Amino acid sequence: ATELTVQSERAFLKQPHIFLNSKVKVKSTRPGKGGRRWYKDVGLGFKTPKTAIEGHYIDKKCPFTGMVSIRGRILTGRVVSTKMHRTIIIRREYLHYIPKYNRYEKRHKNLAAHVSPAFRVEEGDMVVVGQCRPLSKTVRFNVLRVLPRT
Amino acid sequence: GISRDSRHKRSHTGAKRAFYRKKRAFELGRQPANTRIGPKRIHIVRTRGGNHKYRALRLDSGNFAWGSEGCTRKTRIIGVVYHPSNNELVRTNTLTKSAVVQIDAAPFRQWYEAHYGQPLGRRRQQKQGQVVEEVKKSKSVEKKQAARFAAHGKVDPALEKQFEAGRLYAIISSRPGQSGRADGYILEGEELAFYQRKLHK
Amino acid sequence: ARGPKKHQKRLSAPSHWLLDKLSGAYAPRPSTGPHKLRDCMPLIVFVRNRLKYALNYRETKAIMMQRLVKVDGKVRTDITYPAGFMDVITIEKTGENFRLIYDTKGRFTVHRITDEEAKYKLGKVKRVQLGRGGVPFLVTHDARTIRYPDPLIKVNDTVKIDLETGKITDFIKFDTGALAMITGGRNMGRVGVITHRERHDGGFGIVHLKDALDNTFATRESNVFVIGSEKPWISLPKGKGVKLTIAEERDQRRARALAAA
RNA sequence: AUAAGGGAAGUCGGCAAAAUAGAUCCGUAACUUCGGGAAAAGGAUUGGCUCUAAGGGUUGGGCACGUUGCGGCGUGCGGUUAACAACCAACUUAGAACUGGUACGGACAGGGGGAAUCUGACUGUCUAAUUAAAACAUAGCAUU
RNA sequence: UACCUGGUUGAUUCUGCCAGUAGUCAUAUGCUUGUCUCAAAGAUUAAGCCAUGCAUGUCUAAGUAUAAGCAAUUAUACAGCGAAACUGCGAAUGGCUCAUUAAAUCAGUUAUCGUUUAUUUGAUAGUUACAUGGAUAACCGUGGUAAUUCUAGAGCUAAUACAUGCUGAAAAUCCCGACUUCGGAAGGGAUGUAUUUAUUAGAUUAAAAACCAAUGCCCUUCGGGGCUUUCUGGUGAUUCAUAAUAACUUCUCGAAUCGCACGGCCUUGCGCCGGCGAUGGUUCAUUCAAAUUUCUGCCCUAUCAACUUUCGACGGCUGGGUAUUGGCCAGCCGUGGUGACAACGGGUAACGGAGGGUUAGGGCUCGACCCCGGAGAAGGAGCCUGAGAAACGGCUACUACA
RNA sequence: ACUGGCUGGGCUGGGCCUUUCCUUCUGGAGAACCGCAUGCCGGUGUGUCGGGGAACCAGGACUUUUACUCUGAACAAAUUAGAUCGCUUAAAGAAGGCCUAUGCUUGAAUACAUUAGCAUGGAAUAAUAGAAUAGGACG
RNA sequence: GCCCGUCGCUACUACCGAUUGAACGGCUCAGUGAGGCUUUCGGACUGGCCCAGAGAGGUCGGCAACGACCACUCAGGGCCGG
Ligand SMILES: [Mg+2]
Ligand SMILES: [Mg+2]
Ligand SMILES: [Mg+2]
Ligand SMILES: [Mg+2]
Ligand SMILES: [Mg+2]
Ligand SMILES: [Mg+2]
Ligand SMILES: [Mg+2]
Ligand SMILES: [Mg+2]
Ligand SMILES: [Mg+2]
Ligand SMILES: [Mg+2]
Ligand SMILES: [Mg+2]
Ligand SMILES: [Mg+2]
Ligand SMILES: [Mg+2]
Ligand SMILES: [Mg+2]
Ligand SMILES: [Mg+2]
Ligand SMILES: [Mg+2]
Ligand SMILES: [Mg+2]
Ligand SMILES: [Mg+2]
Ligand SMILES: [Mg+2]
Ligand SMILES: [Mg+2]
Ligand SMILES: [Mg+2]
Ligand SMILES: [Mg+2]
Ligand SMILES: [Mg+2]
Ligand SMILES: [Mg+2]
Ligand SMILES: [Mg+2]
Ligand SMILES: [Mg+2]
Ligand SMILES: [Mg+2]
Ligand SMILES: [Mg+2]
Ligand SMILES: [Mg+2]
Ligand SMILES: [Mg+2]
Ligand SMILES: [Mg+2]
Ligand SMILES: [Mg+2]
Ligand SMILES: [Mg+2]
Ligand SMILES: [Mg+2]
Repeated sequence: ATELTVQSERAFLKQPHIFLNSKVKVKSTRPGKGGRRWYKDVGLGFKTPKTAIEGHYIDKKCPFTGMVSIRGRILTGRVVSTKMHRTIIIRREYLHYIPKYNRYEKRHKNLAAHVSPAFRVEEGDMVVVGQCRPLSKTVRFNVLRVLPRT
Repeated sequence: GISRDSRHKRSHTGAKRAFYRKKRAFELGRQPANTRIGPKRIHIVRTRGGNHKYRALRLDSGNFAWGSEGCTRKTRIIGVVYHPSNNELVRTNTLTKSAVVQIDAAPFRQWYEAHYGQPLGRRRQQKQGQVVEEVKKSKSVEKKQAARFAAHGKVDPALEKQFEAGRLYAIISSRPGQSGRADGYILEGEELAFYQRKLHK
Repeated sequence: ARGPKKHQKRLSAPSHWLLDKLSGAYAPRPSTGPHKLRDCMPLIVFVRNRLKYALNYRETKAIMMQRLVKVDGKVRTDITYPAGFMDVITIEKTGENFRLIYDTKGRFTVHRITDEEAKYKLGKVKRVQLGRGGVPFLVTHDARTIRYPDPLIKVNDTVKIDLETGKITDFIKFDTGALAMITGGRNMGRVGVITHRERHDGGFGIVHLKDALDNTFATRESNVFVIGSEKPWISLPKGKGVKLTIAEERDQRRARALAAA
């Protein structure tokens, strides 16, 4: 994503329980132990994006550098709206079977998901989302990977 | 009474839902308690499952911890100076989580004097009003204390200016309405500079 | 519905209890205990409906008040006590011991056992970790918690319990080539040898077994209960859980009938 | 100028008088030449005091040499301050707490409204000194 | 059992409907009625109104007995049964009905690394004491009101009711240090658990060196050749399980309870030790669960085509509140969200499902009703106790009946 | 019941060479083919032998993506179809049976649901992606 | 032969229609507003102490030197609770 500055708000944004002002300086390989940026891996064969490790953004809803765990269903779709702030709308299409007439018809549903600043999402793209805990009135999924363009 | 269910809301398509059932024993809410600085006053409340919570109506002291060394001493809170949510909270001087306050620095200065045998933030030398010396009863203490000073280091210039006046900025990190305690830490460094930069302009 | 339930309607009881649809409207409604409600063996149903020792409810509840019957070496006095897999029930006055195990048709059956072998059990482990104070412990499928176990023991394994001192004498690893009996699903009563296991990341793995008669079947890991590597430690009931199909079942039924008379 | 209770029972006839009235925010029918009707009808708020937030102007930005007595220049050649620093200036709008004999467009200033019929389309004009109207004129139409 | 017949014309062949025919665990009604096995039944119109009676209480050897209670006569503290009463538990399960309700309930399938949990079951907690203190019921005796499961004041006594309260161990860790020869040391304090905040550890999983700073050492010929090295669990995934440090708290828990057995020691004191049960008790695990939650699936109607954000409608942030997440709520900042693949609205003589009726196959129609889930107790709201209720055979208020 | 067959005819399936045949590394135990000497009636234990790993197991990486179909898993009692037993037959029921027993023995099955969700094999039919300003593949 | 329409009589069904027609029900602006949870003062009534000490009396031991304790009345002050 494109963010001009990291601290542009009323309060001060910082990762919880990450001590940042220590008199003695110690260099450690562990992400959160030494006092530098903390991050984790979700799993299910999903690789942490490179921009996350060195980025400066603060987000408490990103599966990476956040306090949200991913568990439940994993779904895929096409983005139809991405013009609001840090949230996108995807469109899913399927086929319903009518038993009497022995043929199908198309149907669709709309879904809301939270998008992290690590990814860059444009209109008409394939995304893969995973279930999470309720984050808002109608947001229960998080994007994990953006498939390459045709 | 107060309810926190989503039935009375409006669906994401804009449709209006219909009446389903009367209010339930769960999904209840309670009147907020506005903590203020004053003589201590706390009420007990019997919550779900037979447990209890503690409503704090007036508080005057709580634990605050100094970061780098790691010592925490109990002292009193003078007043609230900033609140990211609402200014009226500041003017009424009511304190909640993430409230910037001013705290007495005396216990921490005394502990610093005991741990390191040097004075911190003393510009009263112009007055020479309270100069006093007590003979220190040892010689191993200078090598141990000077070892601490030569190893740990020295305090940044910003914090002594705060110590001369005797007031320190802190942030409440507890929930006074829930736990009945006001706790926090002394804030310093670049996060401190953020607050002084925002506080007076 | 304004609290927990305390009545159970007949025609809703578990099928493997084999309760007649007539002669009453209610069922024993087993009390809370160490075993799951869905698959348990109430003491009143076992004593009255299978052994036929007690004619009806009134003296059925009298029997436990005399402290005649005990399970796992400890006397139980409640009529609706949930018994389960592998538990040992001992009646000293008549002088025999029983073990509850599924038959090949998916229901509990009476099974005499000898006294010397009727003084130990074995159960699958559910979780292992260290508790308060740093003391390691594990809990099995029958709500047995044991502290200071062998550190090599992991989850999904099975452990032999003395039942008098609760000490870990021996254990069986969970790997290919072991002998297992199924405890849940439609495959009730089968016994097989682990052939190979395939795992799915994200939960709900499946395991493939192979019977002695070259039959093949699969089941979830939550339903497999390993009882040995070779020469299973416990004594299997008659038929060994082989699940003959109906064609030979009728052939053997007539063959046995003509052989006897 | 004011009047208890009733509120047009007075009278040819509500003649005279009373009631409504500023500003801000909601709400607004039949009908229609689609421009109106409409300020339709009908509701709420309004003082004093102590605060918070928003709406502007002016002057400053790198090296490399040469005249003129640290400076105006003459030039050549880079970067767009993740917009900073100082000073100056009137008013208009929104929000919060406390306060009072529940009062606050406190004097002045300041629309009564609705359902229908007859008649002239409208704005306009005339009997100065008893009649301002349905009378006259008007645009449009038609004829010689 | 994959089936048809009568009716337009003077007569004929067609489209086409009217009529006939059969079933119904589908209701009403007429005439008639001997026996055997089984037995539905004020749902439809009025979720309209009710006289009367009943439908929820409970004691063991083991909480409290001075019954002017009975019964015996081993118990001069009692000792059997046991009215009344305090205390504990249950009364939130059952039973009835279908008024409301059109993505709501519900069904199959997921999640809780987002919560509460009586009880049952299994483990688990070393900082005056040979026994602490005031009330109260039952009871005696005296009253008020036409009236109720209404109650006053006076005199007594109990707890598993209420309120207090006792380092019996060592070791280890962290701070202050009286006192020197400067290289360690006398002795002083803290240290269970619950609650709240900050900080630290919670390792990796291929190998070979050479320098600076400077110190446990073995051998030793004093030139030194040198130096191998002890632990760390789990998940697909975390700030997980768990440990340590500095402090905090109108603040918890760590047993002043009860019944059977009659035993063993020598310094023989009314000395010490010793079994099995009941009732309780902190945390973890389990069981019965409960509350939220992912995906897909509901009748007719366009003479319903645009809807939602006054006073939350879509999203971001800081908090409050709740058992917890969440526009559930309070402030600040963006302008979004659904729709012809039928949104939004109006009808329903609409509780949903498992399922009933009728058959070549495909279908049409019904489902108040014994099984599962949801809701209600004349209509609305509010609440105490309790683990659990927005309860009505619980209370408060209004309207209508009485 | 039933054995060889028949150079029988079909049918299903599994291995190689045809320009194609079938991804890859680590570790486990270990076969087949080989000889070494020690012992019997041209084969073998032999082992504390190694040249050697058919197949198998566990772990990691790579593999266009949907629809479709086959086989599994998970899913309620009642109901429907349906097996057994002469309640004197039957609608029902889940019972009962055996010489004579102070005893023994069995059953209380099975299939379907079908929409959505989870795995496995097949690769026709119907869609989708890829090297053209090379921004392509390999060492 | 079949057959079309106005007008007159009788019977039935629906439609337009002055009357700001009438009755019943649902959702809503505004005004008035019972009850209750939470909260701020209040303290009917109650309990516990500590001192100083009025006034009197007793107790057990001490020759004594001295200790300790228990009953009455008026209390003085407090100074903390529910
Ligand atoms: Mg019920
Ligand atoms: Mg999982
Ligand atoms: Mg008047
Ligand atoms: Mg008047
Ligand atoms: Mg009037
Ligand atoms: Mg008159
Ligand atoms: Mg008149
Ligand atoms: Mg007038
Ligand atoms: Mg008006
Ligand atoms: Mg008008
Ligand atoms: Mg005002
Ligand atoms: Mg006015
Ligand atoms: Mg005119
Ligand atoms: Mg005139
Ligand atoms: Mg005039
Ligand atoms: Mg004219
Ligand atoms: Mg004819
Ligand atoms: Mg009815
Ligand atoms: Mg009624
Ligand atoms: Mg007794
Ligand atoms: Mg109905
Ligand atoms: Mg317990
Ligand atoms: Mg108690
Ligand atoms: Mg939040
Ligand atoms: Mg759109
Ligand atoms: Mg209805
Ligand atoms: Mg029904
Ligand atoms: Mg209810
Ligand atoms: Mg109620
Ligand atoms: Mg009743
Ligand atoms: Mg009831
Ligand atoms: Mg039959
Ligand atoms: Mg109102
Ligand atoms: Mg009020």
